[PDB]
Amino acid sequence: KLSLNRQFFDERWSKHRVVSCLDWSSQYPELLVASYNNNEDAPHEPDGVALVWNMKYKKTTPEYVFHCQSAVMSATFAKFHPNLVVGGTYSGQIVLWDNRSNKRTPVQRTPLSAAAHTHPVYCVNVVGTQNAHNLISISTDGKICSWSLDMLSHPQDSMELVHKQSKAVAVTSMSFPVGDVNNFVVGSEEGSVYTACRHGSKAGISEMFEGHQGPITGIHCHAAVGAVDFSHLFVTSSFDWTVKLWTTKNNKPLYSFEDNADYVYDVMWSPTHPALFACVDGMGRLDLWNLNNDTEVPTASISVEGNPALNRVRWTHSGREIAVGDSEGQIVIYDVGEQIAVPRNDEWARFGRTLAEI
Amino acid sequence: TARLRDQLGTAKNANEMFRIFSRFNALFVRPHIRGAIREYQTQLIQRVKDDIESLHDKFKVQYPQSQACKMSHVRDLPPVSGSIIWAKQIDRQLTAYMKRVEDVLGKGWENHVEGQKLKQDGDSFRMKLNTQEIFDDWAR
Repeated sequence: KLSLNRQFFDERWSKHRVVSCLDWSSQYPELLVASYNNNEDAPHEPDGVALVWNMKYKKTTPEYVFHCQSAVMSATFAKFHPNLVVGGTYSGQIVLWDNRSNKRTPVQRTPLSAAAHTHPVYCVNVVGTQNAHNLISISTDGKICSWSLDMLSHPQDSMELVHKQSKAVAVTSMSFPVGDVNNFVVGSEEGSVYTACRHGSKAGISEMFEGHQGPITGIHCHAAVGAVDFSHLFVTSSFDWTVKLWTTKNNKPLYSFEDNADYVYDVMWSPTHPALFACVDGMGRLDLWNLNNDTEVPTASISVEGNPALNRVRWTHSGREIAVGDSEGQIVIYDVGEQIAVPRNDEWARFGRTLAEI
Repeated sequence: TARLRDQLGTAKNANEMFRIFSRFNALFVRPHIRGAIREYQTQLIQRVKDDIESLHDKFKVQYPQSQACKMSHVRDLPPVSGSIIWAKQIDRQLTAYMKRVEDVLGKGWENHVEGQKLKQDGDSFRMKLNTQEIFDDWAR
């Protein structure tokens, strides 16, 4: 079962704004960063906002506040630069915020040139190790750029993604394997997931997946690593009311979940339990599915008060808590029970058998 | 990279590691080598910011109020040429510290997160150090 743990909501900044992206920090697992786009009811206020909340204190205030002129659809923490917060905005400016600086405005912002993004950016993530890391950012025109966090004036590496007939791939989300830095996966509004390579001779889109019949809202790779390697598996959620568990090996779908009766808006793996994953949809439902226990019904399900549209979800690194954000800037955190989240010694083999049976 | 850790394994004061980056300057053009050194660049950039702050504080004190004018008159250097020499030496030290920043951060330092402010301050301070007005006034 899921137990409500905490509620975050700011009257001044987070009101009348949707939640676009959530992220937990690796170095600070009790710090959660949430994005908010422009508010039609507040034309005089800044468009894009990024609020960093904290769990170790019970204070309801946002620990850090940032804003910028363009509506922010993505935000995350730099993995190896704990004082920095990287955000992707409406015009493609990859803004960066330093919490040490008193200024709320971004310290840096990429140009609106052809060499950089001139389209909305829904995907920004830092990939690599501490001695070599790069900021991968993808726009909705298919342009993907690898930047250096210490220099955002021009990208280190950058090109446009195409698969066949030089057709632009309007990516909507992306994911990376655990420990991998050269290969990645993208989910576009076409409905087709693409496994792609970052750099090399075969850099670009490698494979095509037919699958979904509508725009993809989210995609996530397998995060749990242990006895049995499931990194090749990933999950995807689209506007066609379907969650879909796929793998890189099989071009066709492996399994599809259609128990939801609305737009399923995102789907995230658990970082500890190999089988358990979760999703949130547009009619207020956050659903936890445990494939080891049941690939038929959600293992658990909860609904926020008033049932607004849950727009984004995120797992904590311990897997014991799940955060969710909706269309009015209301962040809700649910603690997950021990008997579901904690993987026993045989859960990995249970998921192996479940995948073999399907 | 192991040798670049032995750099701190041997170096003691900031000047020695400044010289080490100066000698090894081309080697940081490599991407892996450049990514290896991250925490020392901030230290040396802050030290260069301290030094250019010291230069700013020295330049705040007017030239006649400074000991430079007195010791220039004592050594037979005329006061106008003494002021010109003072401004030129400050300009030379500014250029030397700019080159130190370039060496520490490598090429493309004007667009670096820390080098942007340094470049802007250096440009403004060099504009303020222009001496042609003094020569024009003295000649007039």
